[PDB]
Amino acid sequence: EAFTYLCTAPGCATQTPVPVRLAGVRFESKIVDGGCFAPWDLEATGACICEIPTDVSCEGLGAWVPTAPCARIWNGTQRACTFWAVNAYSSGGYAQLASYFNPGGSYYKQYHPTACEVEPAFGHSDAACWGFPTDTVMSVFALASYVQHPHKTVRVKFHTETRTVWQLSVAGVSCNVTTEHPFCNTPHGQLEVQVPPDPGDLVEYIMNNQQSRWGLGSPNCHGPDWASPVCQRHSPDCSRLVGATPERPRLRLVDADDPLLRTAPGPGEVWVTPVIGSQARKCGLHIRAGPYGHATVEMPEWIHAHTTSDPWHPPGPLGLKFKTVRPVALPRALAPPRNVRVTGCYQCGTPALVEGLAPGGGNCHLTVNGEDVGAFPPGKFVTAALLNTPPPYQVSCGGESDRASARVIDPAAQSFTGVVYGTHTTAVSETR
Amino acid sequence: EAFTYLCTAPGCATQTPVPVRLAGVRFESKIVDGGCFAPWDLEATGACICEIPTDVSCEGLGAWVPTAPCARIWNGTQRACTFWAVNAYSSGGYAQLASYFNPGGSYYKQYHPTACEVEPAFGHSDAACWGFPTDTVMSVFALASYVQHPHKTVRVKFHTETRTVWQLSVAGVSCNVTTEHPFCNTPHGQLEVQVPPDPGDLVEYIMNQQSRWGLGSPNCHGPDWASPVCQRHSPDCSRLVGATPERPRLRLVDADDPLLRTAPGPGEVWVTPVIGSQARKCGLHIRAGPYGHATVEMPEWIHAHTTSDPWHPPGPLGLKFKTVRPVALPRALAPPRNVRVTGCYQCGTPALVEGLAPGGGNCHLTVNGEDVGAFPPGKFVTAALLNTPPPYQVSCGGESDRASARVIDPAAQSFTGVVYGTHTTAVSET
Amino acid sequence: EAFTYLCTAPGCATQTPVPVRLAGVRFESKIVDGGCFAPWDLEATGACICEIPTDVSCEGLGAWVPTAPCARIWNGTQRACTFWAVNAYSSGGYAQLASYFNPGGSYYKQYHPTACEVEPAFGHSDAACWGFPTDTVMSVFALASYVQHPHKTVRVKFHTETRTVWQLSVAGVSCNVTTEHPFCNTPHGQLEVQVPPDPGDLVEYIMNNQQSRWGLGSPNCHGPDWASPVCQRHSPDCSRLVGATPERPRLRLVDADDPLLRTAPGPGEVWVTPVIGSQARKCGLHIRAGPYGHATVEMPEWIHAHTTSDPWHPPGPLGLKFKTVRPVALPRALAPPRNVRVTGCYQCGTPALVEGLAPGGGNCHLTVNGEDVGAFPPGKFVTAALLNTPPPYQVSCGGESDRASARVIDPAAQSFTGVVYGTHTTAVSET
Ligand SMILES: *[C@@H]1O[C@H](CO)[C@@H](O)[C@H](O)[C@H]1NC(C)=O
Ligand SMILES: *[C@@H]1O[C@H](CO)[C@@H](O)[C@H](O)[C@H]1NC(C)=O
Ligand SMILES: *[C@@H]1O[C@H](CO)[C@@H](O)[C@H](O)[C@H]1NC(C)=O
Ligand SMILES: *[C@@H]1O[C@H](CO)[C@@H](O)[C@H](O)[C@H]1NC(C)=O
Ligand SMILES: [Ca+2]
Ligand code: NA
Ligand code: NA
Repeated sequence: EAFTYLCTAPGCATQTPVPVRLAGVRFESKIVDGGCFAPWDLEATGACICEIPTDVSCEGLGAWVPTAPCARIWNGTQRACTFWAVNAYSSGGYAQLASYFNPGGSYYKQYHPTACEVEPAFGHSDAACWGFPTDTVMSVFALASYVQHPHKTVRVKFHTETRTVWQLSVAGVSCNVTTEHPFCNTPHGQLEVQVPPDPGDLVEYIMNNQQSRWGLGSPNCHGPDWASPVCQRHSPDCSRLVGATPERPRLRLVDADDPLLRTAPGPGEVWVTPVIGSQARKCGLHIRAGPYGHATVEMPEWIHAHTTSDPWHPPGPLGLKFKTVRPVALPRALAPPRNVRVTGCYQCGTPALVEGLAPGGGNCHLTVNGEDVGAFPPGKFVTAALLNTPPPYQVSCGGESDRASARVIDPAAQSFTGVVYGTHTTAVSETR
Repeated sequence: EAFTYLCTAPGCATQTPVPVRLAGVRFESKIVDGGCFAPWDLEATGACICEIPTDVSCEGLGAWVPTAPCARIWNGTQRACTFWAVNAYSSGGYAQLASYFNPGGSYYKQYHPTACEVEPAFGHSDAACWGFPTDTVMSVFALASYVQHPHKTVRVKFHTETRTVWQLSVAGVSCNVTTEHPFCNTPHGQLEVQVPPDPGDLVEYIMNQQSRWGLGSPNCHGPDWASPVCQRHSPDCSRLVGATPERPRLRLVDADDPLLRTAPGPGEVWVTPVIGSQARKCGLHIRAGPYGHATVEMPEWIHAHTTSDPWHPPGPLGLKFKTVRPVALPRALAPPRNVRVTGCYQCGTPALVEGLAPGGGNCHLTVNGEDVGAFPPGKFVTAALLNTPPPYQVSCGGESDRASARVIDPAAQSFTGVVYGTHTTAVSET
Repeated sequence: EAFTYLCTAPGCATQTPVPVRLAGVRFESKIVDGGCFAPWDLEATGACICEIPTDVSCEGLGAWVPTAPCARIWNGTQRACTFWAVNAYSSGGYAQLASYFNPGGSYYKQYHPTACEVEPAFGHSDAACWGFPTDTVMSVFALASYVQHPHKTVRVKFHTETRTVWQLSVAGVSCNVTTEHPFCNTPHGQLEVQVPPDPGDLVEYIMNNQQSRWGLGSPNCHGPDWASPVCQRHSPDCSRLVGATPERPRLRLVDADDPLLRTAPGPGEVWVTPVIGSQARKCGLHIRAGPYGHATVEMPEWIHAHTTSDPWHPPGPLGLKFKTVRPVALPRALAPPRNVRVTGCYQCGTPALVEGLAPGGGNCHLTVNGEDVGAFPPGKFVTAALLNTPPPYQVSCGGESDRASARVIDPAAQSFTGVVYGTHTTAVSET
């Protein structure tokens, strides 16, 4: 019986009674792939127009609205757009008189269709539009949505049931120690390694060549990591949005001298202010937007400060308990298992069902694509295992492998299982 | 000293030096009862009406609006309803002219009160209503709320401080090993069981009665995002608490409006009149954006996102056989005196347990059979997470006594430290 | 070898083979300082006015609106205010006729600027305003926001990687056992303590003098602790708000006989009702507000029922394993480490980078302001450590200490790192 402490740093080693060297530190986990995450990025554009446009769209407003921002914002999430008539046509035109701008602008929309809201804004300052001989004309357009910038999108994998792996060389023999498997064979005995507890759940931020950054925790959306993209926009299949979503932005036409400008817009609020033109029949637009969560996320900067290059592990040391004890040699079945069926999902957080027939002549130390799922006595077995690998599944008892039958879906498919995505439609018929 | 690995599957057994059989696998935990959970289920109804109704309510609109959906939706959470006047009376009537439909409809509501919003919709297509000889009349009603379907409601218990229980039989003698209690007695020695770590928190989804299991908090940011736990929370299965969606945004959208090229957002309800096959009648097409961008199918979600049993690591267990025998310590068997229990049970906040431990040794205290620790004779005080409701039977290992209790249930705890409902205030004249 | 169970209560002790006494129970953790937390406290005020005021502000409405509530609510978070004209001037006045109250009140605002919304309310009952000789005049003002009451604000520290510390006295010799360090040296040989698992994450609620209250968990915002201020208003620097925020309150003028009053207002909704006056040209106002989360949080009461005076620990007992085995004597470097640099943050949840040069003579059992960060062989070292102490950092191998160079920020600074706070402004120029 002997005892020694082994430090956890590279190069750490003990020589007596048996040479033990710390080869490295890694980890095991049950992966939960969340798909794509990004910040809620409110973006706004518009124009102050000394005219009553007949086509309220990016192409129809091309003479005033910035081209690239309009197209990008138009394609965003929870789009909101308003067209305000500040001073309409006094005579002539085509559905451009003040009478066509009723609340909601249904009269204008009849002749000039648009996906945007149309509202009267008579009474608001028209000072920004000048240089007209008789009839002063003015309108304001505002457009805002939650835009998905590719550089701000991150792939996130949650690591559950985390086990720190202390890679040891015990008298030249490889031994990977964890809280689950803390024993190593020594030349004529056994080494039991006392290890610190596991670090709990980890967050793997995958940047895109491909690089992984690490968070320690769930994460905690109520602490210093509140601005994590995990706390924001969630797309399980990196295409469709699910769960918590901000409301459509609230667009407001605010005059330059309005006392409201002494305060800041709230989250999702967009305040637009016409700017007096230096040129005749032209005007600028000042836009004030309240970002979601009260701040704009800077992706490379957030990742650099809120993550580490490697997963965290406790400082140690490890307690090396050397014993003269030798484990009892048990006979094991080396033949492959038969009629193995795998059902459920992988990298999803819900254990998959693994069932089959273990062969005779000992316990089958079952592996599913090399993943340890436990040992089973001969005959029928059933287990619930958290799988990290996709199908097809190669099943073995430690010897030759066989192909299992599988009905296993991916994490993105699991995220959409048990739900009917999109618009729910219903019809109310006329009475008989 | 001897060592052997014991697998964790049914039928697993070792024979030397003393036989150890894996009898079963269960778990211990500190229960946190969350009450009732359900998805945020947006439901909408309405009618296209070739008339200007004077009573905007389920009964008042009975001739057009479907009866059962109206009554159910009207009683829902965060109800929203709008009555649009598309084409009003040209003459006569009673507060039915276009002039009564000012924005917000205050003039109409003065003579025809309603809990619904009233708005003008002049300029919208009235083509759906035909067959009028001199005065075409049209109105549209839309009603939406977050409805509670009983089949979608689940009872949820969170399991904290989870301890996997490896039920062993050591030469016929029952031994329940956990990370807290890993020692067993063997005929002539002691068995120390090396066990894997505990699985962390569990989620128990209670159907109807059947229990289904989730592993985790749950994680509302991953594949289990649509869990009812991530949605509507009712601690007492009656009153709603916490995060709630806004009232639905109802919009009258004409069949040819370019807005129909896009999908409604979460909580948005777009209604479109459908031309009648009969004179002075019309239909209504409803497009609703569900909360979270998808409609939850309860039996289907539960089947794919839960297991029949709680998860446990694959093992094996490390059986360390020792010739060591534990030192016999004196135990007090008399019941504890003047025991007081204060706080809550199945709530997540440890309850205060205080009393007097009797003489003759340490009192291995149990509260309704739950182990709360051992105490030396005299005054004791402990903070224990209780899983059982009052009354509390207290024992030191022998006879039991009735403790005095001021313990509330999880639903009562959820409403403790808060004043529920509408906050009313009066501003008096100077 | 010998074995005995040791209970975890005060007064617990074992006599044989070596006397062991339970001296106390404490804990170690990696602190995550969240800053300030408070409930979302919706507060509303207003007035029923038998006049058409020309200044819609707290001072301008001083003759009708309660002074202290107006000033407090005006300075609140996500402020909303509406001025409704129920019955305007029939003649005369200054931008007070019905024609100035178009939807949105732009005509009125042109002459009478206000940060509040202005809306017509003609058609609503004006019965509350009576005793006018010829021209009946009536308006209604409502104001609401999320107010920060100092007594409702709590400082919160999240405790991660929690380790219960069982303080023992092994024959008068102090030994602090944890799941990380369960061994005690004895003259016989060694005492190995079998301990229960750690309790998981803790929540430390700091009141005010200064008192700490304890929660067990993350917390769970979906269970009985749903009303925790942690689940509500978050201010990392106890000044600026971040994350999830309710919408601006939805103010509505609701007549006394409106069927809407048979239902309760939703969260963030404020319904105002004029009350018929006993005095001529005067009226009262009844306010119905739907609190955030469907209930108003009572801070001392919530804390008393949802927290404990001390952090929770399992009941035990501890398994005392007495061995004749003596640990192997390893050489330790006692000289201070050289060129130590510390980069990152402390009490933030992100491990800081610690790098330097370990001296000769054995392994350097490195401490950063007394915090154990591991042992390193002589030479260059690099480690990722969760730090609980602020800079400056005193570094030691177990002997004399040296001053490390540091670029370490506080938890409030970390919360604002990687973000640009406030209003995002953009200008669209003329072509
Ligand atoms: C907007 O979306 C449409 C349809 O997917 C696509 O054709 C167009 O190129 C997109 N524009 C931009 C700027 O992304
Ligand atoms: C330890 O882990 C390494 C890396 O995964 C592997 O190559 C080695 O075979 C493992 N050793 C044992 C004994 O399993
Ligand atoms: C082990 O657990 C079972 C089931 O609860 C019980 O019947 C048995 O008595 C327990 N054994 C011991 C030694 O406590
Ligand atoms: C145990 O902890 C106490 C309190 O922090 C301390 O005074 C004592 O020195 C510690 N004992 C050892 C052996 O570190
Ligand atoms: Ca008047
Ligand atoms: Na004009
Ligand atoms: Na008509």
